[PDB]
Order: sequence, then C-alpha cells, then structure tokens
Amino acid sequence: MTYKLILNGKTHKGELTTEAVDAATAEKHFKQHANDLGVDGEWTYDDATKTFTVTE
Amino acid sequence: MTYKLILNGKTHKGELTTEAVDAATAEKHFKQHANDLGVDGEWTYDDATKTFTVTE
Ligand SMILES: [Cl-]
Ligand SMILES: [Cl-]
Ligand SMILES: [Cl-]
Ligand SMILES: [Cl-]
Ligand SMILES: [Cl-]
Ligand SMILES: [Cl-]
Ligand SMILES: [Zn+2]
Ligand SMILES: [Zn+2]
Ligand SMILES: [Zn+2]
Ligand SMILES: [Zn+2]
Repeated sequence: MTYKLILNGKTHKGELTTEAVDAATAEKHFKQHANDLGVDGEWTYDDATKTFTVTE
Repeated sequence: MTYKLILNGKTHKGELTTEAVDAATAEKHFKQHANDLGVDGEWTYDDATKTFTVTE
C-alpha cells in the first residue's frame, strides 16, 4: 500500500509517499528519511489514511 | 523566500519546502535531500513559483 509521511519540522515541511508491503516496512523507511531531513519530533500514525506525521 | 522541491522518483514521490535567503541556498539544500532520498533525475526550476522538480 502507499503510505505517506507528513513532516512538520522547524526547517523542513512537506509530504513523502512510498509503496510498502506492510506498515512496519514503510515506517522504518520513513524514520530513515526524517533523520536524513533533520526532523526529530513526535510521531503519530493514522491507519485509515496510511499516514505518519512527525511534528517538531 | 519559501522554495519547494517536487520529487517524482520511482520509489519516492512528494514535496518538501524550505525557507532560504536565495535560490542557490535552497537548491544546494534540496540537492542534498534528493541525494538522501535516493532520487537521481532531471532537474527543472520555475522561478515564478520558486519550485524545483526532480524527475526520474
Ligand atoms: Cl498497493
Ligand atoms: Cl525541506
Ligand atoms: Cl534540510
Ligand atoms: Cl521569506
Ligand atoms: Cl518516500
Ligand atoms: Cl527511501
Ligand atoms: Zn502496496
Ligand atoms: Zn529541508
Ligand atoms: Zn525568505
Ligand atoms: Zn522514500
């Protein structure tokens, strides 16, 4: 399924999508990108919309 | 000004924004993120909308 990451960082905002066979696969993928983009915040997940948010 | 990066990659799609004092500052910032997200493609820039696109 297609998962989305919403980044609400102080220096980086936006949205990334990726295809993953399960939610853990997508979340590990996304935690790597949030690290890469310097966004260290609070994580939430919405299963209905397959959307992770990271908020600084 | 706020610049945007549109990523149209095979494995990563989405949009990132950042504030930068000039376009070269934003583009260097964004080229680092596209590298980080594994998106190596053709770059275009639209000055009217301060938008870089990278397309695989
Ligand atoms: Cl799917
Ligand atoms: Cl950004
Ligand atoms: Cl950055
Ligand atoms: Cl500004
Ligand atoms: Cl992605
Ligand atoms: Cl990735
Ligand atoms: Zn799928
Ligand atoms: Zn950034
Ligand atoms: Zn500005
Ligand atoms: Zn990705």
